[PDB]
Amino acid sequence: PMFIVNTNVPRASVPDGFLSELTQQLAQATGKPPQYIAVHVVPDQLMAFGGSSEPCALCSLHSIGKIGGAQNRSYSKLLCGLLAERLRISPDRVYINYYDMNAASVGWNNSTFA
Amino acid sequence: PMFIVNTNVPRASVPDGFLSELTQQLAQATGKPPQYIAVHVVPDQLMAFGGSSEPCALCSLHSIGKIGGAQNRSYSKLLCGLLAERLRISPDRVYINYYDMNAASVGWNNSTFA
Amino acid sequence: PMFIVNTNVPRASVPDGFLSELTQQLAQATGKPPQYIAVHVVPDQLMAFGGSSEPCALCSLHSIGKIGGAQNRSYSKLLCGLLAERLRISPDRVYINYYDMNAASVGWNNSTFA
Repeated sequence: PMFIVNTNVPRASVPDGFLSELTQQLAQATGKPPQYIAVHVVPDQLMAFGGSSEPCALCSLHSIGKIGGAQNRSYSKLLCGLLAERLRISPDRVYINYYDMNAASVGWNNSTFA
Repeated sequence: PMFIVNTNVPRASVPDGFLSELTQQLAQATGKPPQYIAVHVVPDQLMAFGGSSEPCALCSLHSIGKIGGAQNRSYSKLLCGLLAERLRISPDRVYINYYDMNAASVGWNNSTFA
Repeated sequence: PMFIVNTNVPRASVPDGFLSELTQQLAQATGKPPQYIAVHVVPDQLMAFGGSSEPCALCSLHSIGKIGGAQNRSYSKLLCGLLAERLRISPDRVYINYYDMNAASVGWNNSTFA
């Protein structure tokens, strides 16, 4: 899975160990070994949520499988809990787009997950 | 909801108020309360459009409702005028990807819209 | 075609000519007019891959056609090749998402393709 977080929160508020924690949490959550998990955090973004520049985040989770109505509902719970606790962002100022990638459409090591 | 602009134009030339203006124009355009609208602007990006480095833009629009062939045509006129006027970007140097999102695949406030 | 590269490699390591290089080679690989291909590179990113912070890349290739099982496979060799050769990233620490874009859902110059 690939998890990306874009936020207007300044880099300095991102705690030491945040990428480590997202990896471990997401691995336990999707059931995938952590080795396949990529994490990208982008701090200091311009962005606005209701024409308001209060702390917010726009995230996305891509995965070959493990995406679904029930599943995504659990992930919002997990992910929004972390941004709240770790970065102090209100959950209702957080959007997370979920993507169910087809294996043939993910290139990895000079080829794709055929 | 969810509008992103990646551009090589300098940060110093993105007008203050650009985010609010986008917020308002999109609210009108999509008939979605401005409150549901999130906007992200990324200036100073490396990027190139047709081999060339003159100002260019790569945007994407994600909305649960309101996406579709004819509508997208209007979104393009609206978005191209805005970038051309506010950022001095030429309309032929702009791509905008449109994404109709299923409510189950969008998380907000500890849950998803399904 | 639009190609984005997100990597933790320092900006100072992106060789001059990299964007032209990618433009040239993608045009050839996809056989599409180079004047139509945008390239976006983003260095110095907070990324983790398999829990590690060693060099890695999260890329994307959006294209109206020219995308499918086999081609994605060759795009990967070519792309992972370039990245390894210029940015010294190991191909097994590179993910590339392929998005077969639907014309009508891509905006450019005040309208949409098809």
